[PDB]
Amino acid sequence: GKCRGLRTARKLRSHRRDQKWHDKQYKKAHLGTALKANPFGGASHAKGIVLEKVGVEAKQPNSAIRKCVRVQLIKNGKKITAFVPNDGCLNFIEENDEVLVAGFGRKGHAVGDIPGVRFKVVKVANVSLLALYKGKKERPR
Amino acid sequence: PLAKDLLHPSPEEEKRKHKKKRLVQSPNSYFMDVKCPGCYKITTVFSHAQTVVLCVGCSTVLCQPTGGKARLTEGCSFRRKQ
Amino acid sequence: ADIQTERAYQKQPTIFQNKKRVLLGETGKEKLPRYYKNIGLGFKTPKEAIEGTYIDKKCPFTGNVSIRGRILSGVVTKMKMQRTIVIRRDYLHYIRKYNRFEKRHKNMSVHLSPCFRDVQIGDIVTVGECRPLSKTVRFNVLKVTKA
Amino acid sequence: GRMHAPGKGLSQSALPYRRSVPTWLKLTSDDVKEQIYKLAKKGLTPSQIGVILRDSHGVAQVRFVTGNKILRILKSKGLAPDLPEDLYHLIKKAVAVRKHLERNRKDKDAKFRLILIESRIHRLARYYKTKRVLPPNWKYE
Amino acid sequence: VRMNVLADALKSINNAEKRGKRQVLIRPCSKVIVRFLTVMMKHGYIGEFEIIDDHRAGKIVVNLTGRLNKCGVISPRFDVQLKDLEKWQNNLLPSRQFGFIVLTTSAGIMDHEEARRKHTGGKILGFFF
RNA sequence: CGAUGCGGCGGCGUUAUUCCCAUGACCCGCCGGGCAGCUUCCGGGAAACCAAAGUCUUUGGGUUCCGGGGGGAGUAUGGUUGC
RNA sequence: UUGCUGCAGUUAAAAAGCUCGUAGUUGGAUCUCUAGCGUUUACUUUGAAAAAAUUAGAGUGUUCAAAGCAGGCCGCCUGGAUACCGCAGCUAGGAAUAAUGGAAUAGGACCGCGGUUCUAUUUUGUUGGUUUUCGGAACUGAGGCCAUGAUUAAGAGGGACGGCCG
Repeated sequence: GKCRGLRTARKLRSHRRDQKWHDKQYKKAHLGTALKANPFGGASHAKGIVLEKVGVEAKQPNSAIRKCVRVQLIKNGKKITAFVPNDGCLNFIEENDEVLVAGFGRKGHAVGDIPGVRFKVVKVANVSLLALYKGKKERPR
Repeated sequence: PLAKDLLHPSPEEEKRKHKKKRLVQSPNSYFMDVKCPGCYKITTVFSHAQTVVLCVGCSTVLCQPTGGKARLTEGCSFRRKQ
Repeated sequence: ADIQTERAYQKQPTIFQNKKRVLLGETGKEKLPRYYKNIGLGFKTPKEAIEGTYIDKKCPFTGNVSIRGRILSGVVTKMKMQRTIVIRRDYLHYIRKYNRFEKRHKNMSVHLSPCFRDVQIGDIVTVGECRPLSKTVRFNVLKVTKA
Repeated sequence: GRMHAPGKGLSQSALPYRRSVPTWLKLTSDDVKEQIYKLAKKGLTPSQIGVILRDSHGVAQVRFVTGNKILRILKSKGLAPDLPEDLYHLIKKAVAVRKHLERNRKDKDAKFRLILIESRIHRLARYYKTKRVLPPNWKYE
Repeated sequence: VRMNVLADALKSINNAEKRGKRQVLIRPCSKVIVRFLTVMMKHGYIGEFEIIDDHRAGKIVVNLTGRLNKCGVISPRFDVQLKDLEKWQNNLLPSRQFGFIVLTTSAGIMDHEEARRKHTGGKILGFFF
């Protein structure tokens, strides 16, 4: 039962205000705990240096070696694993290059197949991977 | 069902139905006069009474306190008033 | 003295109390001329003010306090200071989201002139705005109405 | 329902419509007043006085015949008790239970029922203090 | 215990009408209920009713015509202005063709159309259609 | 709708206290408050079912505690109670 | 899927093991004006106050439009409107609804009546001394009148008593 009385504005507001914390989205958002834990720290894209290339196996129902890159970020200097998008894009990357990585799409969660990766590489050595894939540019030498 | 005159219920149904749940409230109790066998003086008593009452005329018990209506002593004749 | 509690001498600044009187008036009686003014907004000055012997520079009738601005009311909650009382003001704040109210109170310190004698807790008092008198006192008691 | 019980008992007095004095009543308003006074001197309660007057003397309702209630008649003269009937009775029941409890340390039921009586004293005292029939310094011991 | 006697009265009438009873008994009876029933009768939803008067607090017996769809109370008594009345008659009433909100105003207890006509706000009691 | 437990109310007839009443034990109804049960297209519900879990988009009787996908977890830390 | 409008809590996540209890919220009928008032609010309707820009919106062929505040007629006739502006504070009507109280050991209302103290600053053509009334207060010793003053007793609740019951 909800109190409906004309002088229950404080009771309703107090209840609604404190009961919003049991909402997953509101608590993750408003409490400054997601931000510090987030490797980017509330930034759409982030830049890093490549450690090494790595082959991550897919989930149980369908088997394949997903090509990925271990990258250390520039701002906070912590290690993450980024998934290179299109076919043969791993060839264009080399170890110890400067790489711009973006969120995958699902708001900092995993993908259908590739487990334990949040991020995907968008630029390599200040050149877009789409341009290197479509051959509109060439890796600067 | 569906047609009863809530306004004018039949008097036998009125009396059967609980004293508090009647259309207009009236008590089931009444005031009655007692004629003691060994006395001439008349006394008035409540139908459901709670105290053993005494007739100071001959100094004799009249009615006994009970769970409901007060039981009158043998010989003493009770008659309804109005 | 009766009126004389402090280290310094107490006296109404407008009143002069050292006139040359001849013996026929001196030995006859002794009485200082009591100064009082009428505050404007239809408030009768209480008899105890025009008759009394109390000395108070913060009394609106018999002091240097001009009443101007807002006239409010309040209920007396604490009479535990020297010539000043804590009064409470209750009101309903309207929340438009829910379209309901919430009750709120404000406790303000008001100056109570020593004319208003035998005034008890719980009764309602009409107070007038004046210049600041202490850190927290900005209001002065104008009239009392008994509960 | 009840104050301190789960029962929803519907058992009270059902006073008739006719406020009119019965034709057969011989006693006059003053005669009833004299009777009430004579009864009150013997050290009785308005409850007991009303019961005795209803049973014995055949006065259906004192307030109908006189135009004033028992406590009101005794108050108007000054033969009213210091404590009201109901509070007096709750206090004598409370001290009776306390007198029982002083010997029996194991009787948890008595303790629980005492707490329930104390609550009724305090809730009734607050009302009588609100109507200013008791002094505002009145406490229970 | 019983609070907002109007709520019980309107709920009783509503249940009686849904069940298809030709009369309904309401207890206790107050001015607010009598005026509310008067407004409902004036627009031809209930028809004649009798106030059975005992000394304590009256009872009503209401003749029911098979016209009333719904008769609801609004608790608490919200403060309704002329500008906000469109919103209320948009929310509660089923159509703009028929149905009425009963406001208690300084003029008296009356329907929303008369409230617009006489140009005065008040407190919302209930609705019927 | 028929039972049942406590109290009250009215009424043929069986029985015990020898008999008359008057109390018990039965019997047939009624009234109020409880433990429940059977039936029903009142009406709800995802249904199982529920005379309440009904009177809910025809949505407002009053009020308290309380849930917000599944794990992590009634875990970690802090406070407080206890030998 | 944060539910005031508008959600859930038998089994899907969910009613505290149970009762008492202060704060909090909610609370049964009933009562048709003499320059000061009337018992005070909340509520509702009106009035003045409230920066432009913005937003809504009147007028105007920026070549159309977003815009702009311009422009139009053969020296002239124009425009640069209007509305909204929570709450609270001011102002005047309404009195249904919801709080509050007006007289209960009658120092209660309304009427004329006895005295104590003080004072108004007219008055005996003006001027100095006594005594006054009128104008205006608190205190009282009585009196007449009020149709003199308490609504009902909740299928609300406390308490009393009666015979049981477990």
